[PDB]
Amino acid sequence: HHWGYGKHNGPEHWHKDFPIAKGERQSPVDIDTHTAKYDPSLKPLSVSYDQATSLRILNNGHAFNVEFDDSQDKAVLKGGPLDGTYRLIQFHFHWGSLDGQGSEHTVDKKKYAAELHLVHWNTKYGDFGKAVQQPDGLAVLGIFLKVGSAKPGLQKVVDVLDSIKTKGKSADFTNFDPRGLLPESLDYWTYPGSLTTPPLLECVTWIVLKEPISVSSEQVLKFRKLNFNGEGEPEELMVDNWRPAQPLKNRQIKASFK
Ligand SMILES: NS(=O)(=O)c1c(F)c(F)c(SCCO)c(F)c1N[C@H]1CCc2ccccc21
Repeated sequence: HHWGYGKHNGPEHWHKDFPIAKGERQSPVDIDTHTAKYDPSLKPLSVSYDQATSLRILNNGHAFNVEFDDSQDKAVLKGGPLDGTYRLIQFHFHWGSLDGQGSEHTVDKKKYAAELHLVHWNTKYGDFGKAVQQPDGLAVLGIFLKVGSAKPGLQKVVDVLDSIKTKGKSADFTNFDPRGLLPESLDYWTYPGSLTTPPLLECVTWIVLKEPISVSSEQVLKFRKLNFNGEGEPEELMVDNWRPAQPLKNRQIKASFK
């Protein structure tokens, strides 16, 4: 009886195994755009994905992860609200059963069809496992997806999904360039939070871009053919793998713009 996104193990239950689910800096949150404070001290985000080395794509039973070899100084996030360098380890998405839901963060209560999370760990802690034990261990760049025009740089992901339909499946996934998933603008909101999945550790500086990318209905439809079950088990479509917005508590969301 492990955690998930089904009818009886979802976000509302997670606190029983992971009591920080009710903690002081949980994610996601609703971004009240009127209340977010412009901070002229925030720096442009520096996203340096020029040397990124993807390796593999994995169906982990909750989402799929596109993995990067993070053993060298290659794909890094810095600037913005960050002190120091954070190295890209993987990206994944959260999405809905319908175009009208799927994002984890919301913007003035608006839900997007999906949300991309590029996960980075602070190199001052040496590797990801030690970083997640620290309050400044991770930086997650969140990007909203809306349904409209196709995102060409997404299609190589979408096309491999048939090979990783079910939980535990992986496939080689080299030479994938995450720059093709970025929107035009790097304007962002930022706040201190957590992983949005168990173990819900309070280790994340969130950086959520204001500009959503567009993907086509056909692309998101392919995400929704994935399965949460393993091979040889009854089909459980991988949809609605998002945690709802959590209490903001004693936090301020800062804006890099306007
Ligand atoms: N979505 S997240 O921002 O809270 C997250 C992280 F912040 C992470 F650091 C990690 S580990 C990244 C290194 O393998 C995640 F797996 C996930 N999430 C993955 C892992 C479990 C899960 C379930 C549903 C969608 C995605 C995922």
